[PDB]
Amino acid sequence: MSHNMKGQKKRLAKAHKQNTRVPVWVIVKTNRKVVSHPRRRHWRRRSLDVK
Amino acid sequence: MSDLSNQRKLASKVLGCGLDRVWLNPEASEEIASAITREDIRGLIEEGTIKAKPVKGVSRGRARALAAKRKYGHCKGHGSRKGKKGARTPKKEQWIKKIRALRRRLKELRADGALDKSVYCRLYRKAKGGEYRSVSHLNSHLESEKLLKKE
Amino acid sequence: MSSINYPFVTEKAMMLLDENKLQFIVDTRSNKKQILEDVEKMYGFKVKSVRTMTTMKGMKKAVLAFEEPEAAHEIATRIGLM
Amino acid sequence: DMVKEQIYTIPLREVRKVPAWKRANRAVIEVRGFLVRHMKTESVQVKLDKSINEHLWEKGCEKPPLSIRVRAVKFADGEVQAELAQ
Amino acid sequence: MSKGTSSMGKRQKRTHAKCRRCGSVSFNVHTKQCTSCGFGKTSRMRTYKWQAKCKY
RNA sequence: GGUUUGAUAGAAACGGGAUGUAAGCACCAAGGCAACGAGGUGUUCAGUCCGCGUUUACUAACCAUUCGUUCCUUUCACUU
RNA sequence: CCCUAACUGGAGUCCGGUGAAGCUUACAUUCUAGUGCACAGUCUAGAGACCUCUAGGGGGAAGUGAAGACCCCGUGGAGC
RNA sequence: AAGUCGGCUUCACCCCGGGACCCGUGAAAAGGACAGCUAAAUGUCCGUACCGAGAACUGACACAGGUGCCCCUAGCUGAAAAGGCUAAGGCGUGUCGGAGUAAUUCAGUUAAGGGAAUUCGGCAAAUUAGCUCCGUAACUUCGGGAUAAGGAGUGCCUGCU
RNA sequence: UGUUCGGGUCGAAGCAGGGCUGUGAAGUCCUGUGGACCGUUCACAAACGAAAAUCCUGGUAAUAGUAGCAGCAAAGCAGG
RNA sequence: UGGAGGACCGUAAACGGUAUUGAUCUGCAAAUCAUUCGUGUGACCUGCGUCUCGUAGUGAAAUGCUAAUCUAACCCGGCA
RNA sequence: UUAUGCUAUCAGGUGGAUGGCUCGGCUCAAGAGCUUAUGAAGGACGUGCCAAGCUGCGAUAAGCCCGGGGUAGGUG
Repeated sequence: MSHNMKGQKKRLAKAHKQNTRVPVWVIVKTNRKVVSHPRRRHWRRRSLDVK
Repeated sequence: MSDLSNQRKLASKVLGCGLDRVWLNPEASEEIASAITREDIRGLIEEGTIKAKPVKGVSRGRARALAAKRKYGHCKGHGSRKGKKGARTPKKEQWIKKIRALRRRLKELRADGALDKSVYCRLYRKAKGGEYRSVSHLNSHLESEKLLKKE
Repeated sequence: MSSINYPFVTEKAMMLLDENKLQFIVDTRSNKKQILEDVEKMYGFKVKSVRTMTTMKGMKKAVLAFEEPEAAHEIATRIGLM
Repeated sequence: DMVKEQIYTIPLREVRKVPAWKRANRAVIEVRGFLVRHMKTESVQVKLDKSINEHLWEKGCEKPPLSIRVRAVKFADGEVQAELAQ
Repeated sequence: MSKGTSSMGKRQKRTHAKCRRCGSVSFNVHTKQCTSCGFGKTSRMRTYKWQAKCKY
């Protein structure tokens, strides 16, 4: 239970909601040409350089 | 049944017991699996489908028997002693009880009038100096040398 | 600048209607005083208390407890929740 | 229905060759194979009773009995029911 | 205690925080300076000619 | 090696062995007012056990497959 | 240690699943002698050698790991 | 469903007081008390899930390391928080099977007679071991050496001082 | 690149294999595949020719279905 | 009686790291594990905070340590 | 039906060379050349109906208003 401030928690929330797959409708729109994403990650890896 | 693990965890939470204390009826498996909420788990608990198994303690009767024998003074010999004499009976505690007994005896004697102040001072210092083993020894010395103002 | 974004309609948020509380997604810049005054201006109901938390979506949620009975139901009906 | 209702004494001396902590579940397998061969059925159709499993695990995982006496019943469907016997 | 993986388990803190000015995690929490952009040291942005090669 | 024209393995019993006299019961037990009582004696060379033998088909050695034909073919010594 | 034996659990061995890395110019079933940069499975002359697979300890491949840390040299450095 | 009582003990927690040491003489400031009682209003902002580790951190890993620790830990044995056996609580969570499962190897148990002959070397292993009692040398800076050395006892039951 | 003369969806470049010529560097042609570009005369240029650098980048073998998935710590079994 | 000491024994509390020159040595680990050991009321151990650094710091001093780098760290530049 | 193999070709897999194409790069020439407290550049966070990145934008948030060109589609 490390204690974050408002901005630190906001940046963690941004990282969390960035950690999402590309939408299937986006894949359909791009015709399976944008399927990947540079901000995908896992929580148990090299940590965020955000906090 | 699918996983009853969620139901078992919720039931352990509702009963305040450990996870393995929770007993789920192996016949009412679909009845348990239908239970999703705390209220459903409480209903199963009240109707007996879910219950907390009895705690299996540690019985103490065969230690009570040994404690009774040790109170009587048995099962406590040299072959049973393993800590040092001093770890089993602290010397300050021994001295404290001895000196307090002697002091209370002298106080009661001076209160009831068997002991005047002049000899009381010397007897108190003798006791503080360890001349007397116990209240019985003190009384024996008093009766031997006639220190009590008998009447 | 309105602090109230919109009523928050999830299962737990709908559970507030039966205790006369109403949950809102609000501006994270604003505070409890601004949220209370803005809600009172918006719906004409006297607010008894405001509870606020920040989420991991970067949002701020406020549960408002009203003073008038049925005020939460009436605001939900006015919005279109009920 | 029931085809045969025979009592057996299953020897478990070959169970002792296994490493000691494996002896209980080696003896379970020995019991199942004995029943499979003597009742002339399949391994998955041999059902061992709770009494048999209790007795096999009574003294821990390392000290199963050197033999066990069981009562095995074979049915028309091929299923075998084995229980502990006095 | 080994200077390698054993001593590397004591790494539960930081010497540099996120910089307000540049966003880089380079703000020294002791010297109160950003080693990337120079915030907390100068009103200008920290730049040196040796950050590139001599253009010839 | 044996495979029902069978003692190959196992069960049962017995022989031959290992250990040391089982549990329960009765009497005694230093003593204790009694409740109890470590332990001794008899029951009892007992109780328990045998990865050895013998006797004994009581259950299991059953049911089968495969090669000894280049395979398809009628380049056939065959048959619908 | 004389001088080793038996046994216990984990590996190994055999089976199912999963599944890397390091040596490698080529060929390669070798052995003896000689020759050759004087330390050869490959050259020369002999002697052996039917192939494949499994296990096993490491004789050899001057085995692998590594531009020798010993010595010298460099009008190469560093510290003192 | 009972839900009523007594007794013992009590750490490692709370209060209070005494003594000894100096050789570090062992922080500061906010705040509070000493004059406040009544009634209304106000009390904003941030954190709050979960792991806290033989799988939620760190060491590239679901890593046998390391990472604050607790002013956290129940019964018996016992000096004890040692070791053993058990509660509560947490787990069976991180490849299986297997016919002697050969040789060999990692880690253990035991070993006739001899007892260091092994080896650079008693390396490794083995011996001793708790507590009580008796007894304890040379030498010494008089403090010690000292648990020196060397001997005896120890379980259970009955009744007691 | 300038310049001369051309080829190509009735199938260019490239690719796999082959025929012929040339001492050769190489050129040309045939078959298949491929689907839009390619040559040629005289000259002129160059980021112009690879088998090697414990070369670099990428891909991929042998090793090999091998080692490992064994001290943690007694690790599972029966029934449903 | 009293309770001093850089006193004694001792915990897989904590700290350290003797010997096995054991396991491991493409490891669980870019130095760890098991057993055996030293300190364990003090020159004690330790959290968090804070300060001292490159010809400089720190060092009960080994040229030890200063982010797996130390007889002058690391990054970039002089540098092709 | 001689296995395990060896050599050559062929078919297929893997792979991404070659060829062709290219909204990119590089160099040279000619222009043009400051901006911010009237809060710049840069960064953080937010902002899309389904939207995670980039880009734009700033709670009026892939956008709002006015004038001109353009005119039938638009919603990076």
